[PDB]
Amino acid sequence: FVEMVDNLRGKSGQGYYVEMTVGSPPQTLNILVDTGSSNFAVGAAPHPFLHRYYQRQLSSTYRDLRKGVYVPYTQGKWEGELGTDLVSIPHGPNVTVRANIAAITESDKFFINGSNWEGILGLAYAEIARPDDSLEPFFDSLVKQTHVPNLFSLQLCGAASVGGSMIIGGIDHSLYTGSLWYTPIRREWYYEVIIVRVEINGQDLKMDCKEYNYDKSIVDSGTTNLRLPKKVFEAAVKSIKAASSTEKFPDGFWLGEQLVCWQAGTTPWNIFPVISLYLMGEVTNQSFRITILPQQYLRPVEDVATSQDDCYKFAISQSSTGTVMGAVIMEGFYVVFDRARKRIGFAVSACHVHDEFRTAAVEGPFVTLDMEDCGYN
Ligand SMILES: CC[C@@H](CC(=O)N[C@H]1[C@@H]2C[C@H]3C[C@@H](C2)C[C@@H]1C3)n1c(N)nc2cc(Cl)ccc21
Repeated sequence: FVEMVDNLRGKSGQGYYVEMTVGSPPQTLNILVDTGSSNFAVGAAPHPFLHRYYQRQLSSTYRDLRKGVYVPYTQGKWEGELGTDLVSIPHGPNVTVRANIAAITESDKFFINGSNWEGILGLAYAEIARPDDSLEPFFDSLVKQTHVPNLFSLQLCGAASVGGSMIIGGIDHSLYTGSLWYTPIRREWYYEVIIVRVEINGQDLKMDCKEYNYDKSIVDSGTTNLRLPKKVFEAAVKSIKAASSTEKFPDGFWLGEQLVCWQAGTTPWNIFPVISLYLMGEVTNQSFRITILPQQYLRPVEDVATSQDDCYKFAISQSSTGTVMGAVIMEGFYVVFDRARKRIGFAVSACHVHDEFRTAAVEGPFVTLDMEDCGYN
């Protein structure tokens, strides 16, 4: 799969994109890779932030579905016109497929000024496809129309400039070390999984595990942060806050309302606790755990714009939508979306940012009881 290694690019906090082509002759676009949604959507109009956009008039293979889509979210929205056309992935499997494309024709606070992507490849399941589940997601089309196996994997590196690999239809063994550990995909809408235990340094957190998955826990390359339900956010920060009593910070920092700086090059990582999530294992009463570092949840901020030094954002934040395992979790690990076997595998990434003393890890097996009681009904 060396065709596919390092085919992801991007910029810090603007997401990871892959090169894709649409229509005949092919139009090249950068497309944000997103495991948190299920539409293939693309700029179709000359919005001033876009570098390029889908021009259906040039495509002899485009077919109008005569149907509009409206997708609103907390702050903004995208809207578009549905269609199908021929899609391929240059640094992907050497194949072409007829897929659905939403031609984005109006949006608010969707595109990122200064980014180099022009659309979004929602890699998740039909059940959260918009406007409804009859709109076949890109990846279903791909598997259905070719001999590509039903799974992909992400190695997200990140470092302004980021890179990674999306392996379509397989696993590249050089992208990780140690062994893959798999957690079940609870239902096929988002990539839903169940967290069964949470430890900060080692001190578990002693919460009804159900809090950890309220009302869901997902895996999302479209989110930067590790996001925790309100209640789990408290006990974690309060416990992280205790772990790092070699220093004192304003309450606003923990809230992701203000950032924090140290003389250019003098951050003490050791004051900061490792974080462990245990995930439901493949077997009754069996879990494993993933461990991330401060280097994962304290992220550099580019904008030393009215500052000089090394300022970091607390990259763990609260949620009314459940746990989101975003880039903060994913950049530690190689992640296999084993769609065919309804499961997600994690392994220590070969690219991840390690230091001298501590290392991101994936360990098992452990014994955890009542794991099914951790899901939401
Ligand atoms: C469910 C979690 C959220 C997180 C999120 O809001 N991501 C942002 C981010 C920046 C823009 C482009 C892309 C990644 C989706 C969305 C807007 N999310 C994801 N993963 N894909 C989304 C698509 C939409 Cl229309 C709204 C929220 C989305």
